[PDB]
Amino acid sequence: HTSSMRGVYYPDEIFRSD
Amino acid sequence: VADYSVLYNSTFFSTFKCYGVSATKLNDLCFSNVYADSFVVKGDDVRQI
Amino acid sequence: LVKQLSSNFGAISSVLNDILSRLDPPEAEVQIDRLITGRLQSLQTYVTQ
Amino acid sequence: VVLSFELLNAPATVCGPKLSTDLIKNQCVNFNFNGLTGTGVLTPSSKRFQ
Amino acid sequence: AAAYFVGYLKPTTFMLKYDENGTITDAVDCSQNPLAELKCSVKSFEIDKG
Repeated sequence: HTSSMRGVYYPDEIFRSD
Repeated sequence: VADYSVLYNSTFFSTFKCYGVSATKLNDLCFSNVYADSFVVKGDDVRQI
Repeated sequence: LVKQLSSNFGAISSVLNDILSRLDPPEAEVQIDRLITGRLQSLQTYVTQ
Repeated sequence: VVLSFELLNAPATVCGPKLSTDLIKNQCVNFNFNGLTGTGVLTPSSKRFQ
Repeated sequence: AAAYFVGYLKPTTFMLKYDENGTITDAVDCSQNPLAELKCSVKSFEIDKG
């Protein structure tokens, strides 16, 4: 009943390192 | 594979006003997917677009 | 300094070699001047600090 | 006719009449991959692209 | 069993950690607590005292 750190998608298609 | 050659030689276009990108540089740059539109305005409605 | 390098100082994009590919030189110099001024100001502030 | 352009950092499908060339690795040369202009040394690393 | 579990969203800022191989596995929503906003402002996951 609570979205505990859920729904995190990639904002774009660019690959990013550390 | 686009060429953008049939749009610059002819002069039957009323208002060739590009936004964001330039027309003279579309022959080298590629795109992922282009979207075309089709609608008829009442002459003086081109400036509103 | 790195974050100020990738800053869009009132131009089309904050990354070089991207406005010279989609725009014309007479229309691209206007956007290049703003980025140059912003980067010069940021680098001068960094040098002062 | 409104020709809307869209990239979204997606693999380019519609290109221009420019002809492709050969891959020259380990040498500082100009590159035009998908329109991205610049100059660098084409060298492979251990990155994992999705 | 047949549920919905639908939840609305609001425009907010997020700090995405990028681990090896291009996976996220961790994020900080900078809209719930001042501690999260501080973590997002300094770009760090471990904040010192002060």
